[PDB]
Amino acid sequence: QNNNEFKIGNRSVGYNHEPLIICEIGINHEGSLKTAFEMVDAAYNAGAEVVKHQTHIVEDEMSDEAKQVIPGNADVSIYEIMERCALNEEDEIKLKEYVESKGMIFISTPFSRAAALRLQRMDIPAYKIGSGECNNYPLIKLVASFGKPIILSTGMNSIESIKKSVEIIREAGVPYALLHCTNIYPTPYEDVRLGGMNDLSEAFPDAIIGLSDHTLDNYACLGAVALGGSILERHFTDRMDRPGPDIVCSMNPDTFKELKQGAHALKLARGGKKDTIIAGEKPTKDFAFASVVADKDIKKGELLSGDNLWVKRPGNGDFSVNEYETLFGKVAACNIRKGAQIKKTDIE
Amino acid sequence: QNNNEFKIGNRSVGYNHEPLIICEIGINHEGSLKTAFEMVDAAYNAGAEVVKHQTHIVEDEMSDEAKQVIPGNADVSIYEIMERCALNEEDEIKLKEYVESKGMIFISTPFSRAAALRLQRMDIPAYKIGSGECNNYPLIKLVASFGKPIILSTGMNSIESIKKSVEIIREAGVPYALLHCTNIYPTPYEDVRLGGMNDLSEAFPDAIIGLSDHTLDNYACLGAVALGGSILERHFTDRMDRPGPDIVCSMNPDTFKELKQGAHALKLARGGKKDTIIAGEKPTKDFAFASVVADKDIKKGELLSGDNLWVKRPGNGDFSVNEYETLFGKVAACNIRKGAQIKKTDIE
Ligand SMILES: [Mn+2]
Ligand SMILES: [Mn+2]
Repeated sequence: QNNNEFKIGNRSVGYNHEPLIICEIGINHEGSLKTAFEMVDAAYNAGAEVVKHQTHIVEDEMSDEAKQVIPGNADVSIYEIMERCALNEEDEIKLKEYVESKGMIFISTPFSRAAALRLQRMDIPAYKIGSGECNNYPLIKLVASFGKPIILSTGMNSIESIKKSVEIIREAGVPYALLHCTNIYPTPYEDVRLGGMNDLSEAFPDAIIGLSDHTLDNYACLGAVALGGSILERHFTDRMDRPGPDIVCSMNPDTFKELKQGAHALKLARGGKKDTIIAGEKPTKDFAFASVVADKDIKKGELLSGDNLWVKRPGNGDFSVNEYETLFGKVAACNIRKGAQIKKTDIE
Repeated sequence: QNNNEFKIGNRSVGYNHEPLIICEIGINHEGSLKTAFEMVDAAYNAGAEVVKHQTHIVEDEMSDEAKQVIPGNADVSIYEIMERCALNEEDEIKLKEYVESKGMIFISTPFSRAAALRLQRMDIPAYKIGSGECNNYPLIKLVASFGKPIILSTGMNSIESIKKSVEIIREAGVPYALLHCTNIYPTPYEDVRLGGMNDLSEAFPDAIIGLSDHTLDNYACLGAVALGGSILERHFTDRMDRPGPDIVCSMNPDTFKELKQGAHALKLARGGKKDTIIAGEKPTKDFAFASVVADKDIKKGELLSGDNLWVKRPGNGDFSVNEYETLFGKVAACNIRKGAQIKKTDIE
């Protein structure tokens, strides 16, 4: 598709690089640092390159009205969920060091101004902005002024609303990625609309394109890689029997490994051009292509025609099936045996 | 992508229909009708809709030169392989009835004029033309005059060489499909070039598009579905420990089931548009979007500014984050408490 790219630390991202899978532990640790470490361990052992957290500072993230609104995948207020799962600054700093001590990249999604400022102090290599904040222009202006690349999910937002955020990002001069997304825990296959990735790349040609996903399996993400996706995102848990509203659509070590393997295979198979010559096909072309042969015993002097000529494998004959009709009208320079390949010396 | 379509018997094929998986037993039965039936049974029990055979009449398919050429995946001449695996007319008729007795569709790839005529007598619902015969124009003219839809693989052929075959097909007035393909047993991921499907659809807008595959797994085909493929083809065997040159890249009942499941999921997830409104996202939009709030206690009379205003979740406030800046300059109609959502009655 394109040659756009940028780096998250020492990791290059873009169409011409290996797709990057972001393992979002998010709020899956339910506020326990111990659980968070067990999930970081599972990600590390599964071969993850990036672990993504969610930075929640409830007071700066939402007003009192949030204590009265229930999310689609929960039974209590969003305020109660975030307050229950939120890690204080101290613990989050410990989580970042822990992930890095494992040789992995740590990034986190900020949901507020205070969160963004905390992450800037921690000096993360890139900032993720969720679909909920894709239209929070003032917050995006703040994050872009940090000087690091931005990864923006675009669920729940139209191309036009997104253009305002991208304009702000360009103005700041930092590279960015746009992840197509559908924000429903979980998301049915029918609502995915992988075509959205194309719409985004067409509208924003300088953007790295990817997919953030909330379906129950790897199919959507694998399709995203086939279409040209460079960044894949799925919630991640060490085991499926963990409690939590996001566990339902989370991938686990086993499913992460499958996704990584499939993404690699599709990275290799995607794109390319129809007319490209594949050397490995040579031996097949040599025996599978047809050559012109006598379909009847032809006496010297007789004229060749579509009545006494036909075509058969292999393709080493003097005349290819492509020249079949050009032999019509020619005269046999000698007797031609039925079934024999017509050779140049066979025509006067 | 498009609304092109046609029927293979009572089965509709096209972008707006469920992708069709063709199970190619081909020469996997090694010339044994008993083995062929065991493979047909395995396909049936796995849920296959179509079983594809290969019709070999060695004398009309190749000249004596073929007894001296070895294919890439074999150690003996192509003539010896075909002669060893070929089913006579009697047995092939029995195979067709057997497949149909199982409620499945039977089609077969012809490799010669004699093969095409035999299949016409059997009256198959559609004709498959392999990549080896994609450039065999005289043979294609013969098959097109039969009046049934044609499925043409295009491996080893450039867009220009393919246009000659398509012209012949249109001239005959029958619907057709173009399958991208790479003819190497097996095919590495890197040689797949899924982009070839796009090239084909762009060049031939009236063609149903699909993929014929020879890789070691389902990844290539799943990627093809994500891109818009309507027909998938893989060699098929009842078990992987069967002898034969094509068994290496064949799928088996278990892998067929996985492909069918994935193709279904990707049929649902592919395409669509970014701007489409997903009803299921409503509850998320209501709590995730931000509203304007007082960032400072504002005394009546004071002017609102980016210094004493900010934005926070949820999205039920009188002023959305989109209107943040429009409040700059307004005058507080009364005292505004820090953290409170700015309401219409809050400004004079
Ligand atoms: Mn998510
Ligand atoms: Mn094949």
